[PDB]
This record gives sequence, structure tokens and C-alpha cells, in this order.
Amino acid sequence: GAMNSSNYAELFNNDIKLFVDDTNVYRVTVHKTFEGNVATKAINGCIFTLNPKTGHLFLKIIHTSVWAGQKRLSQLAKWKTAEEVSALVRSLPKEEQPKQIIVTRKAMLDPLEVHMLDFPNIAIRPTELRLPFSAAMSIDKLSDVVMKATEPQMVLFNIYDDWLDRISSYTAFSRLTLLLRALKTNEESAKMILLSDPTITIKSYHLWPSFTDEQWITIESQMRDLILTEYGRKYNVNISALTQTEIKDIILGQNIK
Amino acid sequence: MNTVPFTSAPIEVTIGIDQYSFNVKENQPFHGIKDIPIGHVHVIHFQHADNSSMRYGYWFDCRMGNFYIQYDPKDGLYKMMEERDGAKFENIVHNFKERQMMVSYPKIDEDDTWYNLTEFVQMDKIRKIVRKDENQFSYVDSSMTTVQENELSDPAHSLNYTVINFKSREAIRPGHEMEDFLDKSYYLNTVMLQGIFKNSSNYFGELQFAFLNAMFFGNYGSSLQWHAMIELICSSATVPKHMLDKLDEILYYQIKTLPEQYSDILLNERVWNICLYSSFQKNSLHNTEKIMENKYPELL
Ligand SMILES: CCN(CCC(=O)O)C(=O)c1cccs1
Repeated sequence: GAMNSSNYAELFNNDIKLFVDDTNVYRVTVHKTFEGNVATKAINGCIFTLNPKTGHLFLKIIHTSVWAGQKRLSQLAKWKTAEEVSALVRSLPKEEQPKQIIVTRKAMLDPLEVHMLDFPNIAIRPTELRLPFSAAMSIDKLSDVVMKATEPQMVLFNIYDDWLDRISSYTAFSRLTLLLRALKTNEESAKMILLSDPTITIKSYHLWPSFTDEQWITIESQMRDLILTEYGRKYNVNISALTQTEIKDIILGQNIK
Repeated sequence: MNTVPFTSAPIEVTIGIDQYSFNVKENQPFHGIKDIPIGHVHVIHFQHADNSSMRYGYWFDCRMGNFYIQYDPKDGLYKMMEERDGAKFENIVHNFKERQMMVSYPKIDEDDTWYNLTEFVQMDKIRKIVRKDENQFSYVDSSMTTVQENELSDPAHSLNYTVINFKSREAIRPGHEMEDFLDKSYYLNTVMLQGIFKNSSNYFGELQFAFLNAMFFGNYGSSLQWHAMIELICSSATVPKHMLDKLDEILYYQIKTLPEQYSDILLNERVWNICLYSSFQKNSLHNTEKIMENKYPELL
């Protein structure tokens, strides 16, 4: 059925699965024209296709050329997403093909089902999780490869860097969703938390800084502080007054539809 | 001037003949139905007074043979049988008519309702949907499942409607996924009309037969098929003008005949709202839109 809180551990079992997030496929700037009408200008986008067990990210860059002379772009973007996910699955060896594809937005279900008719044993599922994968473009190295692209390109990343050497997939995904939620909620404050101590760098082959286990605990705390601070600012709530249950419930509640 | 005599009526029953119905008492001197109009298929249907779950009937055409009804006390139903002895059959019918023990098919001269509901329905197409090749007439009941329903059990007692599935390789050409899913014209015109039905008359005959089995038996699979065949047309950008105009006539008479008190079980809100207000054909069904808005505005 739907992937929710009740079946969360299923994400980290040994059944290959992919999340697909289409929220950055069709991206525009909105501007006034000379005549004072409004026009859009597309910018390069990306499909975010992630294995939550291994951290493997299949970032398909969507170059603005794919929109040229097309209509109903927000509808087309879903079908282009499904077309590219189905092309990625066909490109993978059989033993690497997912058993399940979890779409972050339920508007992706019909397009993906229809493109995947040839794979009746791959389950296409929605999720009750509110995942912050839209914030992928707040990761500097991801934003940079998308914006520099001059043509359609697939780029492969491990979005966990080397964390799985030290932590479980469950913990790695929890860390990723906390970082992306913080970057979604207050990008500048999240980047300052990550990039403050100049002595801790990002390896050439990594996306995130080289924090020790103790430093990751500090960073994670600072990210939860940011999220709670922003929830207080948004709703005009005195957060200093909140209890530990109230706080856990607020940070969790935001990653649940 | 064709007749379906009954041997007797041992159990109290509501008898339908096409859109008509009448109540027969247990052991009433009832011996059948005369003055059945030649040139159309007919349906004679039953709902037992003591058990409304017993809801079943027979599609027949009096041009194909001499049919009668006899109650079977073992299987507990009114069975259609064919009498091969023409002179015996004529003599039985003559005796019952002389004694006035038959009801007359109550057709009003001005009234084209039954022709309008069966225009495309032919007994040979019925006999391919309902497979019992030893009889010239076809048994249908409330509980018979469709070949589609059976996929998602007894294959000998099934309704062999054409399978329509919008999310199937049959409906969707590799490489034309968005095109074919949003515009069902390929699936309607190439696969269904050119490929399976051969022409719009056969397609409309199956649609009309599905509606009639839905209405007369409360056959749920038949209702699903009727709506699927409407949606397939309404969801196609490219449909011949003659087919759209004919569909509007077909659906108008169906909505006209539907009992108000069954509108809540026989009409699918999603399909009708989609077909009349959202689809490619939202403005092609003027007569159907007007009767739906005037008769069933709560559904819309
Ligand atoms: C922060 C960890 N986390 C919340 C956000 C996330 O990881 O999806 C969870 O353990 C759960 C999510 C839904 C039910 S439990």
C-alpha cells in the first residue's frame, strides 16, 4: 500500500527500492514582460532518485531544452520523470532493478505506473512521509552540476558520503532528512551550521563535511534547534516554554503528511 | 404476434418482459406473454416473491425458435426451454389465448423505448458474451461475474464482455505513454473499433447489453462495463461525429428509462462528472447532459 511511519523499517531491508522526487524537474523564474504581462523562464532541473538503503542517488539533470515548444509543462514534467525513471530501471542489470518505487507526490503514480507496465512485479507506491527532497538543490555540489549542465546528463552520487562505514542506513536516512528539512526551512542558517568551522572541510569526493561522530551529534542538535526556532518564528510560539515530547512531536510531525 | 407460454406459475414471482413487469401469485392461472413485437431481442426476467436474491432471466428472439417457460422444482427456478414441435407449440399457445390466460406485451403505438434501448443489440452477439451454445436463448443473473472481474471464478457461467483496462499494454503503445493515457483515441479507434469490434454498431450493442443487464438484474460487472465503454469514448479526442451523435441518443434513452429509485446504485458519479464536464466530449452529449441535469442533478 502506502509507505508510512508504521512500515518505516521496510526502507532499510534488503529489497531494492528507490524514492523518486519530481519537485525539482520543472523549475521556473516568474518575471514581468516589457508590456507588463508575466512570463516564465525555465531553469535546469533534476529528478531525485534515491536508494535509501545504500545512499545511491541517480540525479538525472533535466536541461531546459526538453521544454522547448512543449505545452502543459507541469503535466509533461511528471511524464518526463516517469519516462526517465523507466529508462533508468531498464538500464540497470536485472539483479539491481528495484522491487518497489516510492513516489513522494501522488501525482507521479499514474505516469510511473503507465511507463512501468513492462515491469508488473515492480510495485509503484505513494508515501505518507513528508520528505524534504525538494531541498536537494540546497546541496552546493548538486545545485552546481544541475546549473552548469548544457545537455541532459545523469550524475551518480552517494548522498551519505562514507557515513555507512560508521552508522546504519536507518540512522543515515534520519540524518539526511534532518539536514534536508533544516536546509528547506532556513537554507542560510543550515549552511552556516554546516560550513562554520573552517577546520572541518568537505572532501573532494563528498557532499557534506567530514564530521567526527561527536561533531555529527552537535550538528544534528543545531539542526533540530534551527527547525524548532523557525517553527516558533512562524507560529509566534515561545519555544523556550516547550517540553521534550512537544519538541520531538513538532520535528517529527513536519516529516509526516 | 410472437408468444412465450408458461406451463404454470407454481411460485409467486415478479415477471419482467423488457421494460415492463407484473406480479404473479403462487398457483395463479398464468400461462405466459403474447403479442411480443417481432424485430427485437427481448428479455424475460424473474424475481421470486419469497426470495429477492433469485433474480435471473433469459434473452431471446422469437425469430430463432419457439420458447416457453417451465418451473423446475429441483433447481427452484423458471427455465426457458425450446419446443422443436411447431404444431404442438401452436396448439398450446392457441388453447391459452382462447382461455385468455396470457398477458399482452403492453406496447404503446407511439413508444419506441425498447427499440431505442436495443437498436444495436443482436442475439448472435449476446450468445458470444453469454456462452451456452446448446440453447438459442441466453441466461443472465444478478451474480454472474465478468471475465474482467474474474481476473482481478467458474469460467462457464461468466459474462465475456470485451476487457477494457486504461492501464494495460493493450491501451498504451510503448513510446506513446502520455499521449495514449491522456487521449484514448488509439485504444478506442485502432484496438477496440478496428481491432476487436470491427465497427461502432457492435461496440454500441455490447454497451447497450451491459446497461440492460445492469438495470434488469442489478449485475454489478455489467454496470462496470457500461461505464467503461462510455468513458473510453468520452476520454478520446478523435471520435467520428456519427458515433458521438449516436452515443448521445443511446445514453439519453438509458437515463430516461433508469428507475429514479435505482439512480444511486446504477450511476457512477466519477465517470458521469468526468464524461459530461471534464472530457474531450464534455460538449458532444447535449441530450444526455440535459436529461442528467434535470433528472439526477444530485449526482452531478
Ligand atoms: C527523524 C526520523 N524520522 C522522521 C523523519 C524521517 O526520518 O522520515 C522517523 O523516524 C520517522 C518518520 C516517520 C515515522 S517515524
